[PDB]
Amino acid sequence: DPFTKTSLYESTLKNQTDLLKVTQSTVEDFRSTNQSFTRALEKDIANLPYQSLITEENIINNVGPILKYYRHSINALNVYLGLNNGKVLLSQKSMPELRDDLDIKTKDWYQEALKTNDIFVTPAYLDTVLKQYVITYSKAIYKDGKIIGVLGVDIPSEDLQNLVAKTPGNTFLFDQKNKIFAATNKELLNPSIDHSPVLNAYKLNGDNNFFSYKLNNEERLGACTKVFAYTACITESADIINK
Ligand SMILES: CCC[C@@H](C)[C@H](N)C(=O)O
Ligand SMILES: [Cl-]
Ligand SMILES: [Cl-]
Ligand code: NA
Ligand code: NA
Repeated sequence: DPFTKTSLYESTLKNQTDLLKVTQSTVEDFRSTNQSFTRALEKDIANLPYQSLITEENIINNVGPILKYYRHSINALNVYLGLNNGKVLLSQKSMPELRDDLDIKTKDWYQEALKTNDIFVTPAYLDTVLKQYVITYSKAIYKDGKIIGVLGVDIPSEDLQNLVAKTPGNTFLFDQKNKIFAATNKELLNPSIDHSPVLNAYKLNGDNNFFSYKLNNEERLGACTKVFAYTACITESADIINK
């Protein structure tokens, strides 16, 4: 009876929408926690007197400890300050030392921090030295208008993937390239799975707009929404409305 099917459809829409929100929140809160951390670090570095910031030895001795304590406080992989001479002061998981081999002026985290007055957030990428996938938060630090260097903080992208996977619902994230990035059902991360149906249904319907689509000639229901450069989706079987 249409009345019954409408009731089930309105219920499941609300539910699935709510769960999609949870996944959206997860991504937002991950980012903002890392941003706040980075901002606080910026502030403590810029607070130092110039004298502590204007020689490399002073950077080592005065900024290094700050990098280290901050790194430990959140269990970041790397926390670092890149200088215009190409050297980096690096605090890494497993005192901080100056490194001259990290080709920083070719790195987006460095370049892009100098082109915005905000924190820059990279797509996930393979960390040069630790060979883990990371998301980097970078920020050009200025003390009274004078550039000191570019701060970077590397957080394992697995941390976000794990958070998303724990969420209720069959929710998942695509990265900026529409490749699968995280999922509650680990099987979805098969790079051979085609997601065209879901992605085409999202493109037709827009953010947070519930839709029908087919899998193996069965009916499924879902929704997606943009969250920063990610696309977050939920889908379920339409058996809840049909049977
Ligand atoms: C070993 C620190 C690497 C940092 C500077 C950064 N993750 C990069 O790959 O450029
Ligand atoms: Cl993020
Ligand atoms: Cl952002
Ligand atoms: Na958080
Ligand atoms: Na991305």
